Amino acid sequence: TADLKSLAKRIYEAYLKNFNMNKVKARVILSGPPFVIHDMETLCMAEKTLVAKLVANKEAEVRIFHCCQCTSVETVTELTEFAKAIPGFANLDLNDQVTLLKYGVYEAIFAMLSSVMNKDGMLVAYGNGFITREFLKSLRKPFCDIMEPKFDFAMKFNALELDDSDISLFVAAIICCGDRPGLLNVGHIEKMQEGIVHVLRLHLQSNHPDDIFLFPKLLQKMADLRQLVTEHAQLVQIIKKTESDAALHPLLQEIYRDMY
Ligand SMILES: CCO[C@H](COc1ccc(C(F)(F)F)cc1)CSc1ccc(OCC(=O)O)c(C)c1
Repeated sequence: TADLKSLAKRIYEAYLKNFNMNKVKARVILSGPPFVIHDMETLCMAEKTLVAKLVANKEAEVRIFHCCQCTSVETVTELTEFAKAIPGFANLDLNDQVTLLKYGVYEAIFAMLSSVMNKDGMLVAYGNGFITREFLKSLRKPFCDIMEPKFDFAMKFNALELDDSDISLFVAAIICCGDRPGLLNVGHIEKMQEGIVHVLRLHLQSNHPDDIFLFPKLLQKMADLRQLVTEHAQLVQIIKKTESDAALHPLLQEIYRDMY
């Protein structure tokens, strides 16, 4: 359908406009310049070059965690502007918009994070760094436990070989969940959701004719992400309570407040 075909395009264009990183841009960088962070020496070098103000000191693990949070805060802003392209989102009650973004952002973050991840590491700092998976595993607990579950999800997610046209709709569908707690107008949100999911189903059928189960596979990935986010918040809570030097950005505190 032209109406749905153009809706898919609208979403895709809002995704390209509002997110600094996309899969094509990430694969260009990852093909072959990003500074490689593989040990403590290269981490400290990268900090002096890419986040100089940060180290003009606390444990490396705490500094890394603060850099992680800065990326989240930035992606929240990107996701908030992206949400406007979703038919009906800007028409929802202002409180429902906040609730949908509150519960959706981290699911969206980890879904999109897969695009800059491969089995050896991930792009960081607006594509200018590459931190290795093994270095992250080498951090002292509990900080070494943060990223490995995200790599596990990303390797299987990337095996699906989605492109940005698919991912834009997937992220839209994540935001349009009518079963988020505290929604005022569930019925309108469900209809909004049904509309995005309908476009996603048709788009996957056209864009991925070789994989007839791709749509149900992504439905399951949405459930997987919800559990990934729940477990992530639990680890974040442990760090907040037991790491006196690891403070949470207030915007991210509110997102976690009364989540899981
Ligand atoms: C390490 C994984 O983090 C990536 C960026 O981390 C950086 C590490 C080092 C540097 C620097 F280049 F400055 F050294 C930059 C980013 C961003 S992805 C991310 C996003 C959110 C995360 O959880 C924090 C949160 O709940 O908001 C975590 C643990 C990771």
